[PDB]
Amino acid sequence: GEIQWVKPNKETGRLNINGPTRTKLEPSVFHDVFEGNKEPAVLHSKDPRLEVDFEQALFSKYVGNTLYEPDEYIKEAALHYANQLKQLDIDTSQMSMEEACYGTENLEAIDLHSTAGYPYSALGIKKRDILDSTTRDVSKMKFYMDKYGLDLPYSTYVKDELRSIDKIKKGKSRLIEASSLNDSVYLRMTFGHLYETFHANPGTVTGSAVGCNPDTFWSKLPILLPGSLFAFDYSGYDASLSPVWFRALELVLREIGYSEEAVSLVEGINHTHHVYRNKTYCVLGGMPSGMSGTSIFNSMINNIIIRALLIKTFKGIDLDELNMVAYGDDVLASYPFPIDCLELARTGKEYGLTMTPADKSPCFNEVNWDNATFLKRGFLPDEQFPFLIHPTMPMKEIHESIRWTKDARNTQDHVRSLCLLAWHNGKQEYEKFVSAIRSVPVGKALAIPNYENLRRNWLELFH
RNA sequence: AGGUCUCUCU
RNA sequence: AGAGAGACC
Ligand SMILES: [Zn+2]
Repeated sequence: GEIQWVKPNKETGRLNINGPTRTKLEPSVFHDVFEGNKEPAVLHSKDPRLEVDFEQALFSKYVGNTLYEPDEYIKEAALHYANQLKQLDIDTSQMSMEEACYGTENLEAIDLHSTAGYPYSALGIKKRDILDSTTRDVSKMKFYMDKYGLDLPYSTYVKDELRSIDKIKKGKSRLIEASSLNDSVYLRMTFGHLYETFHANPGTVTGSAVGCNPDTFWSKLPILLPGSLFAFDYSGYDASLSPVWFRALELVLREIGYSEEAVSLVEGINHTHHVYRNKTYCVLGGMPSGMSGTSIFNSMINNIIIRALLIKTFKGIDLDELNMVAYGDDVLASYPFPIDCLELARTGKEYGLTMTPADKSPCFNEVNWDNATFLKRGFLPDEQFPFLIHPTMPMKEIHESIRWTKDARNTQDHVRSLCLLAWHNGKQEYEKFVSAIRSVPVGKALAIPNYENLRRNWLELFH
C-alpha cells in the first residue's frame, strides 16, 4: 500500500470526519492485582507519551508497493486456489438487497450500532432511520443508494484499545477505515453468498477460519493440518499488500465464475480514498480495514500468497499437499516435508511482504503443535481425552485485559468472558486466577464460573 | 469506534 | 427478536 496524495477537504469537497479524542479505558479495580504493561493507544497528536510525530506514525504502515501485475507463480497460485474453491459451489449470483441488509443463516444482518460511514455520519442520518428489522425495508435504502451512489470515501478513525508500551511511544495506533453503508450493501449484494459459504465452512477447503469457534475448531486442526507445520508473522500485512494481490484476487473470482461486473469491484478496493479529520487522501494497494468483507478477502489473498511463495521459493512443491487456514493475516499451514520460512520470508520481501518468525525471536525456529499459535491461542491436548484440543490463551494476555475497563458497570461480564478463555490453561492456573480476582472486595461480589462446570460444558460440545 | 466468535440481560 | 460486554483478526 502507498499513499498517492493528500489534499485539504476544501480542495476535494468532502465533509470533515472527526473522531473521539480521549480513551474510554480507565484502570479497573483489578489494575494493581495483576501485572501488565499495556495502556490505551495514543489517540491525539498532543498525547504527552508520544516520542514521535503522531500522524507520521499513523500512516507509516503504508510501506510502498512493489509488483503491480501477476507473474507466473502468482498466476499458478491463484488458479490452484480457485480450483480448490470450486468444490464449494459458491453461488456467484447477486444476493438480494433484503438478504444483504437484514441477514441470512450464515450472514449476520448489518449491525445497526456500527457506523453508517460517509456521508451519513457527517449529516446525522442514522442507520436506524433507513433500515428496519421488523419491516425488512429496502425502500429508503434503494433511494439513498441512488442519492449518494457507490465508491464513497472510507472514514478513518483511530482505534481505542490497549497497546504495548513501545507502540505508544512510537505512535503506532491502529486505524478503522469504515466503509460507507452504500458500499457495504453493494459488496454484501455482490459477494454475500460467498460470505455465507466461508462463514459456514471454516477449514482447509476455504483456507479460512473466519466464522470458526476455537472451543471446537481446535480439535479439528491437527487433523486438517497433517504433516509438518509452518507459520510466521507479517508486519503490517493489510497495508503492505501491493496491487498485484488484488489482481490475483480478480483471477480467483473470475475463475470460480463471477461476472465481470462483480470482478470489477476489486479495483475499488485496491484504489481507495479516505477522509481523516479535515483531509482527503488516496491509497493505492493495501486492504481497507473496515470494509465489508475485509477478513475474508485478506484470508483469500493469503491463500494466494502462501501458494505463490511456496512454488517460487522451492523446486518440486506439490500444492495439493499444502494444507492451510488463514484468518486475515494469521496463518497456520502444513506440508508433508518441512518448509523453511527463512527462505519463504526472503521470497516474501520481493513481493513487498515483511515476514518474521512465529516465536517472535529473530530465528525462524521449528513450529510444532507444542508451540504453534493461531488467533493468539496455543494447542493443548486434554489430559483425559487427548483427541480433544484446548485453545490456550496466555494468562499474560488475560492479565492485561482485566486491568482495564471501558464501563465498570459490566465488570461481571468482562470477568466471566476472561474466565471462559482462562480455564483452558488448566485447573491450577484457573484457580490461581480466581483467587487473585477474589482478593479484592469487588472480586468477592462476582459470580465466577466454576472450573468443573466449564470443563463439562466444553466436553458436551463434542458429546 | 470494521467483521468473526463467545457470553450476559430483557 | 431487542440491549450490552469480552476476546481475536
Ligand atoms: Zn485516488
